[PDB]
Amino acid sequence: DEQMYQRCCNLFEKFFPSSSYRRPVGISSMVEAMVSRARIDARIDFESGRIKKEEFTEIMKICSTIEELRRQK
Amino acid sequence: GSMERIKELRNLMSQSRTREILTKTTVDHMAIIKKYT
Repeated sequence: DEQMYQRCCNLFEKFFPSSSYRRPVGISSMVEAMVSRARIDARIDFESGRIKKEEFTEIMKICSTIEELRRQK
Repeated sequence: GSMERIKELRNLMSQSRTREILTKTTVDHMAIIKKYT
């Protein structure tokens, strides 16, 4: 059950795969680094037309929800 | 794809053990942990 941590690692890679060159800021927590990449990616994908408005909106709202859960307790 | 990943983050952030990790482990620390797996 060092799997609490293997699961976060696994998820983290989905934001920063070994073969990205946009590397996360070192002094950042895993959570803010991921959200922050999720935002920059939602903007890019929405420009390129990879995702639509509804899809863009939801991702953005999940991100503000995540930020609240960091900025408390 | 983008949707699956942010929904799993929201989930992991929903449970106190994984929340704590994801908040208090910095990117720099992941490398310190990896070296002692």
